[PDB]
Amino acid sequence: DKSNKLQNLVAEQLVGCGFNEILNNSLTRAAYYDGLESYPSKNLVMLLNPLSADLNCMRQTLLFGGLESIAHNANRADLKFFEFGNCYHFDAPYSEDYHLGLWVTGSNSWAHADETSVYELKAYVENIFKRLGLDLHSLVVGNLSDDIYSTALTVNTKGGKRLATFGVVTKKMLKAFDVDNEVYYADLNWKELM
Amino acid sequence: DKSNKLQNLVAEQLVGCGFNEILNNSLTRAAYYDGLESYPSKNLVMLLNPLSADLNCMRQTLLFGGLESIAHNDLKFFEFGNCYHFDAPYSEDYHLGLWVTGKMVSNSWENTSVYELKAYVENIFKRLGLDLHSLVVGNLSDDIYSTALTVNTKGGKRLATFGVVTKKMLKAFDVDNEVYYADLNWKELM
Amino acid sequence: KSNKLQNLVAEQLVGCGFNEILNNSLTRAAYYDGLESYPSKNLVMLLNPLSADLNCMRQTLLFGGLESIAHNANRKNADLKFFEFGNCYHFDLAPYSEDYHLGLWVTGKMVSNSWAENTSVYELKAYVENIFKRLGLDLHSLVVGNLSDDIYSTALTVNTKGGKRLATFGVVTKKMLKAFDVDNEVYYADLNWKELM
Amino acid sequence: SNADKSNKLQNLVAEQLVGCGFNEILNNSLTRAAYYDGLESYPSKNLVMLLNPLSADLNCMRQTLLFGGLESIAHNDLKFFEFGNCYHFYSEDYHLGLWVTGSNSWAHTSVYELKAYVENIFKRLGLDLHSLVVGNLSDDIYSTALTVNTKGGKRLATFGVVTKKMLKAFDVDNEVYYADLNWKELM
Ligand SMILES: [Mg+2]
Repeated sequence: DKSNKLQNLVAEQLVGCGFNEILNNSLTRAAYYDGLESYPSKNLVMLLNPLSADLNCMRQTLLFGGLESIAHNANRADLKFFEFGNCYHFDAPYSEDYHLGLWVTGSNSWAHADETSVYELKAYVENIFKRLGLDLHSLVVGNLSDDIYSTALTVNTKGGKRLATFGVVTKKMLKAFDVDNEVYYADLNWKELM
Repeated sequence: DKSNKLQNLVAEQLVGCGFNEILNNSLTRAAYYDGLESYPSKNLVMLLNPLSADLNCMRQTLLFGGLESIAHNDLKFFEFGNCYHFDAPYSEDYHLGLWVTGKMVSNSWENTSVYELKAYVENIFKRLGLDLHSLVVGNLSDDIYSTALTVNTKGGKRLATFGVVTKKMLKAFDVDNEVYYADLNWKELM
Repeated sequence: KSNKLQNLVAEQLVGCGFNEILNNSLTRAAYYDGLESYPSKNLVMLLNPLSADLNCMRQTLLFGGLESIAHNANRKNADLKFFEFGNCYHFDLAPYSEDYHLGLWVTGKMVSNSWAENTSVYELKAYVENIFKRLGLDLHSLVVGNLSDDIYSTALTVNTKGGKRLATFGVVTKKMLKAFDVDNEVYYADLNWKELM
Repeated sequence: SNADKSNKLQNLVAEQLVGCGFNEILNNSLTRAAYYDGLESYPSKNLVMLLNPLSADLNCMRQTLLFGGLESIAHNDLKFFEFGNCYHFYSEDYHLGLWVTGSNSWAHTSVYELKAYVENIFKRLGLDLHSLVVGNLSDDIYSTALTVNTKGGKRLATFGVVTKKMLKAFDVDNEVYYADLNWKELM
């Protein structure tokens, strides 16, 4: 109920900020994870006879679905998408966790150099954090450069639980998914924010 | 888009009728489907190395999760969730399930509870702006329901199924009260 | 104020599963042929009509909504619920006048000759009642009359004690659904918005 | 029998209320349709009307105990209660009504005392307080009120402050706090 009410509130808040809520399938492609360090293939919840099926595993991250939606969007530089959803993980060796993903897509002039950056995403994230009554001074923030992120921040409790990751998707990953304009991605560990 | 708002409107309406929302794992046990006809074992989306763990497949039906929840805890539960089907042989579909507990199972002296359950479903349909007159209602008793109604389009597409869960099924789940179960094919209703 | 209330009523209707529609004010004079409720002689005719289908300004919202229902046919199992705010025009120094209306259209069952309109007027009555409440209108001040004409098989009128029409709503005639290629029943309300202010 | 049980609990509650200073009142089941003219909460359309209603002062069955209690208040800090059948289109439902009438100096009236009496009735009846859903209400009867429902949504009680208008109609001054408990539903 706490989750459900707070999900509703976070959604209303994000829609009020011009976000669109998306829904992607939990069924996904194992190949997306081939070679990955942050979401390794060995931790995929694989399905039976996976050679004979295109969708052959359960998603370990929301990220790839979001990239598919962006790539497929008729209007694809002003996109703000969010998705609440279960992800799946193999080490009970199997686990199901609930995530909130955010996707924000993004001139010449001196006057208008102050506009599209990761910081607009960080603001969205902070505002979610404040709406959940998170103590901002408790947070331990670290740095990440990834197979998914060229740069990004990790956000942990003083106790060590991962609360969030957010940053700038590598251009390579964007090329892989047929997306041209910059993408800022946040993965919020929803259970840990209660 | 329209789905999200309606889910919310339906969740609120159900809470107002004293329902509590539940969330069950999409990972489940193939053994639940053993010898079922309505949700055949052969249509289960099994996991790779199914012997490696207790959880060994994706759910085909929301039903069993709800029975587990009833057997865990007069209950009224609802759940929005994906189910998974093996026929790209692997698909996912979105369902709304309702569980309503009734009287203790006894040998003492089902019609009237199906019609209480039907009232909740009607009110869901109205909230979805559905044309009640366009529906075709059928009778059903199977391995899931001793007594149930099916709701089809005039073309014969299934939109909902609801009724009384078999005593055998109740027994399989250590459930001691009668259970009234609805499964709404939510995507089909959009 | 009118603007504030229009927004409030729109939000309420959208909340109830309505979609707002917008239809052209330029329309077809032949729709009004032989009508008594909106007579052909009271139409505001164009000096330079574009065609037989575009030769006058609308006298009623009704017809545009029936066109919209016709164009919104679906294979889904859902009622269409539409509303529209718009001006209508009347010919009677200044013979041409305009007034502002809110129309509501709600579709029902497929037209059939099967056994079993009373319950339809009662369902539409609720949306109208809640609009009135939203406008702070005092229900017990209103006088409700019965009506049957070329538009409605069965209808209610809502009037002030003085006899001023505030709303009309009911079941659209079968003949009219047919003439518009609409194959579901239609419950239609016309609220005279300015009079509600 | 069920009626034997209702009778016993009715007596326990009546003794408890009397002990607390209430007087039991009894009013006619026959009433005036005029009372219900224009009401939303108890619609005129739902009265069990008697034949030739224009030719009888008392021309219908009561839907609510409220009006008889207001008549009783006029005719006498009062505390009144009444058990009695109500009628509407078909239902006969037994109800319990409670009426309580009501400084400004810092050292030293409201609905809170009425709530306490209601809560004490719920407890006498073994009703689990923690399963109850409370809502707000404002209408032609109450300027402010709480509604009390079961989890599933069945109305068990309504209690609050009667509108000054309603009280004006029955020649009643000051404040009246009124509770209507759906006795049948509490059995
Ligand atoms: Mg006392």
